[PDB]
Amino acid sequence: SLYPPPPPYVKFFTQSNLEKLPKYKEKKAASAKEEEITCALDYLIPPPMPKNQQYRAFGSIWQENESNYQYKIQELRKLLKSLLLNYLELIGVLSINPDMYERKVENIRTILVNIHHLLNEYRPHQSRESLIMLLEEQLEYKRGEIREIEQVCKQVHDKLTSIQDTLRTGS
Amino acid sequence: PLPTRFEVELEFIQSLANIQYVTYLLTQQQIWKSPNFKNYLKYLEYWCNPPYSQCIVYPNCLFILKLLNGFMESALEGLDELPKIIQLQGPQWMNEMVERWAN
Amino acid sequence: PSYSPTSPSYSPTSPSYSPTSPSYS
Amino acid sequence: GQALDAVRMRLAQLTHSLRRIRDEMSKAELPQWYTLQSQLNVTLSQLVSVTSTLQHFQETLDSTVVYPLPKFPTTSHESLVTTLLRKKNIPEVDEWMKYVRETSGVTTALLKDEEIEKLLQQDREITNWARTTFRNEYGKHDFK
Amino acid sequence: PHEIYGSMPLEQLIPIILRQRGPGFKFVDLNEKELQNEIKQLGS
Amino acid sequence: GLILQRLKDLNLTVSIKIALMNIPKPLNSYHIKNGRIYFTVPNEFEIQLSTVNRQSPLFFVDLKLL
Amino acid sequence: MTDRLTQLQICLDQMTEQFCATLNYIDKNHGVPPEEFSNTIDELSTDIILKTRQINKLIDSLPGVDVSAEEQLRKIDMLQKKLVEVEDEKIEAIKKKEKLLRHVDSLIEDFVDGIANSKKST
Amino acid sequence: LEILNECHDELKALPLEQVEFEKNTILQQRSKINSTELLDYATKLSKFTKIPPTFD
Repeated sequence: SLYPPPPPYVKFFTQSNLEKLPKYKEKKAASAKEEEITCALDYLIPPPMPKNQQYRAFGSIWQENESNYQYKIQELRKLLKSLLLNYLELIGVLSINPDMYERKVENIRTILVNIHHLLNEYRPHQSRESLIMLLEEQLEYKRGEIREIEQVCKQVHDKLTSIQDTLRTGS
Repeated sequence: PLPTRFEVELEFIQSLANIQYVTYLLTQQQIWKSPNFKNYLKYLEYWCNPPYSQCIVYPNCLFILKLLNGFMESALEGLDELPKIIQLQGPQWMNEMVERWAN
Repeated sequence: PSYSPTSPSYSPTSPSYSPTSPSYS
Repeated sequence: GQALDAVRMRLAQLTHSLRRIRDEMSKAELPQWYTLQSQLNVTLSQLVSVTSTLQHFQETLDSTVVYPLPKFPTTSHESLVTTLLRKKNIPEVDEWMKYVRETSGVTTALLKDEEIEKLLQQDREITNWARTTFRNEYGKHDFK
Repeated sequence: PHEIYGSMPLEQLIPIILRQRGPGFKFVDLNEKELQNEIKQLGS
Repeated sequence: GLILQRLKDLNLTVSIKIALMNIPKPLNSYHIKNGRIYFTVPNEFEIQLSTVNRQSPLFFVDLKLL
Repeated sequence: MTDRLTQLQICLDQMTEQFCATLNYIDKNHGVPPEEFSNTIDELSTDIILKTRQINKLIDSLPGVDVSAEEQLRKIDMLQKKLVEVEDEKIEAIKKKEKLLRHVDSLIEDFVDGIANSKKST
Repeated sequence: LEILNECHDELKALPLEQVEFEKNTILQQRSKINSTELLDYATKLSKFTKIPPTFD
């Protein structure tokens, strides 16, 4: 069908199984002093984390104070200059002998791809740095809130003192 | 190879986020009538803590199951209103999820 | 003429019961 | 179109009567019993007329082929189209139907000329006999 | 929990108190001695 | 939970409002309590009043017969 | 505000689109009068040069682009520290502000009572 | 007296204890969770939450 059937073990655990789970796990721990399914109550025991700390799904694999970059900058500048130079040479190829133009085209793309690889390694280095730009925005917002609070209560205190002087003069 | 129970339970949890899946599951009488399914739903509650929460793909179901948790003391009745209510309350529920995680 | 028209009694909240099954190829 | 037009007007008046009985039941205070009986009988006999007229013009309704308008936009009104163009019973009617099949033992796709046919013939005769018996009983005593 | 109570203006607190105390009981019928009374019971 | 200081502010507002108006001598017997003001004319009545705002006029709250 | 990263991605997408449009114009126009074609291409090349210079002035302006992320990490840590002390200081500031506001409420009440019992004294 | 009364009211409008519990909750919530898992989860949601302009 369109919707896959519920998992099979779901139907094994009634309320009686839930209430008898404590004594079952106590007995299992006493006896113990891929997990084989010898009893229907085994699944409620929390599954163990794999030792490899890896998870595979759909053909893909998955697994501290925040809680030479100049070399990478100059490499990206020279790569951009070389990319412009290669674009000029490739368009010249199109001008004179376009029949073999593709021979350079993908080459240029490789450089673009290498710039994209630098810009990929650069993500775990920008994504966390978003929390930094957030840091200064809430910090400056709270400083503005604080400063307008001592300002307003100081101007209230000044008004009170002026009133006190006015009433003392009228005495 | 045969996937482990981790993979199937995680995929079930992430598929629970679909409104069509929830409507289909609640359409059948014996799914809600059987206490086994709700017992499994309450068993699934323990994934809201790390490091299990780091393995989720769509955080919305995190509330949905919790919302489904509410369904055991709110009633089946209300099944018809489920798509409308999720569409209407998506903004504030997304905001509260962001407050729970992004802050 | 027409004494009174009918009040709109639409029920969009009705969930419908369309059976879906031939999805797998 | 004439048959569907009559179907339309009669269904419209039936819906009007339903709206009536609705807005006189929605009041916090229940009216007198007799008014409720009158409304019930009128609306229910009107439903009977609806059923009979629907039964009369089955051929005109069957001949008609449903097609959406060229001017009607489905991109924006697909929900409205799918509200109207789906027609399954409420589940409590289909499970009632299944419970009625199970309780009666009736099932109508394999029946053939053996025991059920001799039972079918042996049922006709009780009805005719009872009708004749009650005609005789009515004739026995002068009711005029 | 108290940050909602302590951040709403009185114009919205009054209907909240009215609905909490039910119909008929006005928002001003509460007695200060009575108030510290139920405060004492709820503090236990 | 702000109820105590809201009632105190209501009592203060009622007191200043009745200070605004020249109360009659037969109404000199007044009491202030729980955001309410009590005027008890013996063998006549006991009227309890309050106000919502300093600019808003007083409104009837409660009455008791003596 | 818009993030330096998002602007850099918009800029490189616009640069790619500009190159695609320029080469499309070259491919579909080679053969238009030579003077108009040359003028349009000069405009396109000026656009290329300008896009290149915004690229250069944006990639060197990522804040801390030449700063190693670990001193980014001590500065962040000490930022949360001094933050902890600044909300602490705000907690004493607001508590003593409430204390003076309560002192102000008490003298208001005393003065109001004095007015009331003075104007009803006679 | 009137004007100082509205000064008192507006000062009371700006917040006491509720703000300090909220700041506390922020501090233990931040201390409990490590930044590595948060950054990994943010990177993994960057593709899903952020709708690309080229997704037809």
